[PDB]
Amino acid sequence: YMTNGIQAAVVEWIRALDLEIISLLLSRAWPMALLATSELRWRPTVLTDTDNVVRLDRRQRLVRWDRRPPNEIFLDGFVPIVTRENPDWEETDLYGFAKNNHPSIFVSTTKTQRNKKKYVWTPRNANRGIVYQYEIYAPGGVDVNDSFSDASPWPNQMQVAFPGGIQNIYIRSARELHNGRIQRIWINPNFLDPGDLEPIVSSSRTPQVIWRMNHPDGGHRD
Ligand SMILES: NC(=O)c1ccc[n+]([C@@H]2O[C@H](COP(=O)([O-])OP(=O)(O)OC[C@H]3O[C@@H](n4cnc5c(N)ncnc54)[C@H](O)[C@@H]3O)[C@@H](O)[C@H]2O)c1
Repeated sequence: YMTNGIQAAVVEWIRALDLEIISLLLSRAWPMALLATSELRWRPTVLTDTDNVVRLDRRQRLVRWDRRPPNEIFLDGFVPIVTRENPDWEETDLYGFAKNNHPSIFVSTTKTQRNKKKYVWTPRNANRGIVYQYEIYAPGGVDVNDSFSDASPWPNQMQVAFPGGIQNIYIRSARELHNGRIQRIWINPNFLDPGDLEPIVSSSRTPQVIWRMNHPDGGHRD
């Protein structure tokens, strides 16, 4: 099948490499028992979504929970923790990323479960402090559950991994939560719109704000 692969990556050395080389780095540490049953499943250009409707990869609504504010995220995109050119095998492994998540080349996201009224996997401390729920509409990425199947360590997370990061042009919006209570919905003006996307999930009470570089209210964190 055809896949955009690492089109969303912000790290330059991952962006330059061939998909077979990046695929090797993700799968090289997999045990023989895992290799027998599992395959490295990149999200295809046309995929079956969580509500069993066939959509393009860029129309699958992904989400990333993060405590960093819009002034970081809409400026730089999502940069992974490990960006160096010669990482360890633990830092490039998809299975260890899925199982443990120690500092790695991947940026984790979760799929919108559209069969359950746009539910997403929520971390336990989402309602503590200042937290942002970033809305992502990106190409490529590695589907974790499709890859490992029954051997997927935490399938409730519904992970789509992005080795080398996610560019800021694929992030549409961000819901600013203060102790699990919505304050604002940030709008990314540099979002490359693929068309046919549903409206941003918002009440009449919640004020929507268009972001710019060094926004006055756009750098709130713990
Ligand atoms: N982020 C999500 O919404 C999401 C989605 C699905 C699964 N998970 C799982 O939940 C757990 C938590 O993941 P996570 O996303 O918080 O882990 P992470 O490695 O992305 O980051 C851990 C901490 O580092 C910060 N951080 C990340 N990249 C940074 C950078 N470049 N510079 C500075 N700080 C940076 C994050 O804000 C966070 O506080 C993992 O097991 C992950 O697999 C998370």
